[PDB]
Amino acid sequence: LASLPAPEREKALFELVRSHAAAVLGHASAERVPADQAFAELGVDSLSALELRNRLGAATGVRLPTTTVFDHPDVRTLAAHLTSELG
Amino acid sequence: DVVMTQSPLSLPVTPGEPASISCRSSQSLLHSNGYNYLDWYLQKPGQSPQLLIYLGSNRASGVPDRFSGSGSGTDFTLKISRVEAEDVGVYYCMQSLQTPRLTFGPGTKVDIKRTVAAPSVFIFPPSDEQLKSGTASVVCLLNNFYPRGAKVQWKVSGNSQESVTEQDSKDSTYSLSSTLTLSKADYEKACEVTHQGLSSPVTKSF
Amino acid sequence: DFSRMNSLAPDGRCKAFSAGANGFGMAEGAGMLLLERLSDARRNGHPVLAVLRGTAVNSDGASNGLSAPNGRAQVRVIQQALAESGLGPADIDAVE
Amino acid sequence: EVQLVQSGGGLVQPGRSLRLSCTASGFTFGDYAMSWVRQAPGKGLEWVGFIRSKAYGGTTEYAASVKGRFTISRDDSKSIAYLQMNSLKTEDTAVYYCTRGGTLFDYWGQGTLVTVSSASTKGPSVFPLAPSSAALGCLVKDYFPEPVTVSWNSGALTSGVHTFPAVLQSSGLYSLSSVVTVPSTYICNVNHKPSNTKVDKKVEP
Repeated sequence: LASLPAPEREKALFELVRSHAAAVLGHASAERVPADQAFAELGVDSLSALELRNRLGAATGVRLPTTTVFDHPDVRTLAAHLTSELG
Repeated sequence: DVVMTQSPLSLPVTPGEPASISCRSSQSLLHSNGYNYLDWYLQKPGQSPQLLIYLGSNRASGVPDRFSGSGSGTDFTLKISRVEAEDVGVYYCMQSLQTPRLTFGPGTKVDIKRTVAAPSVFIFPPSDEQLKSGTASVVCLLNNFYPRGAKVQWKVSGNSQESVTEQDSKDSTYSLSSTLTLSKADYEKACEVTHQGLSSPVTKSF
Repeated sequence: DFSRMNSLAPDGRCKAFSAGANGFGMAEGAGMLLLERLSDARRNGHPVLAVLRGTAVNSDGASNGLSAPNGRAQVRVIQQALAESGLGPADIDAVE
Repeated sequence: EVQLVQSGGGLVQPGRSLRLSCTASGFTFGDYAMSWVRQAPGKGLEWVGFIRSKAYGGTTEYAASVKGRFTISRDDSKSIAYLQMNSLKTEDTAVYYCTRGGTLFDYWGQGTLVTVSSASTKGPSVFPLAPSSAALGCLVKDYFPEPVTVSWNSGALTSGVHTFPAVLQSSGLYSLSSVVTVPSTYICNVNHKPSNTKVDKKVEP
């Protein structure tokens, strides 16, 4: 986890969430995944959502809610919530 | 003579429940052709009546087969198989053996059936600015009562009118407005109901 | 594969409508019915054990997942088979 | 398909003539005998009369209360059924219907609200309802004709609202009593469209 070293603690966590999203969706090209698209139009189903939240809770060491995919429908919203959940 | 054709009123029917409305007939309506000559009409509140069942048992097109029908030489029975929320209104026992049909029948008050409630007798003295305006209208309001089989007395009657709404949906009760239009002097000379929701009259005055 | 999205029970029991629900109690089996119209097995003398008044098929539509069930699509399959059989919510005594 | 849309509503005094037309579309007009039905507000129907088909010829039979007053005609080439009102009076204030048969009223027109009243178009005498100690209401005494909507809290409160039906006085006017039932300082507004008499009211016990 980034120790609030710079305001980039925001963009680095955003990129980390995007990387785990591109590794959970089967995107071999982890380059770009629609950020404005919801977690229901990108094929993020029960399996994808669960293992994505496990990846985020392991890399960032957090405890995401079970309904996190529904709480934050967008990768932008999920990244904002995770970066805001520091303390 | 005119055949007497009247259909029992106060018909409480609840959604998902089978009911049965019968009719009376003095002179036989089973004509020599072997077919009864009565009709079954439904006046939908706020819409036009509809042809349900003709010749005693034959049903019309457009209306679903839920309206089943039969009867004897004099006694008839419309077997409404089932009532849903749209099946509310006035059913008519119009016969068809003697034109003129000037009387369609008092009609049957088909109502969403529910247990008996307590009528809220609310006496309301008229406003004083009405009393200086030239009239006087004391209203004995009845709200949330079913069935509607009560009239409001005016003691200490004859100047009372009637005003009742039809049933609502989620509460399925009735509301009554007994308006006692009055004059100037007689204001300083009580209302009670006899609804089956209670037994003893409840006397409250202005 | 049913185990891969974690939709199964580690004991094989379909704990239906129970606090101990874990998922499917996946089993294997069969079942097969001989059907005929009610006024076709009575004139032929064939035994009549039960009658299917009405049936309906209704997709879940745009649910929250392929395997995810729809809460407002089952109501329409229970009511379509209900408005096709001529029966109602107060007529069915028990529901499998 | 079949339609029997009507036309010819209005507001008249006792003693003048009114028009009622029954538009026929979708069928052969000369086959069925056109009939006319009158519906008193909120209570029992009363039948007016019918004309027999010109193939039958026959006569025009009317109700006992409209002898020498109403006449009914029919035509195929232009396909309109007529109910002619002459020497109208108070009872004629009702919604008339056009029925598709002398004995079998299988179809039913939507209904024209024919009103024969002696009143004139003026604003209502909105008179409140001081609660005894409960429900709060307000009357709509003395208005004419009958378009009306009475809301509470200016269309904000909708639970417990009971828009009571029109009340027919002998003076030709109307009275409405919209009352809400909720423990408490409420607003009731009545809008008479023809006259633009928009009355707002505050009520206290």
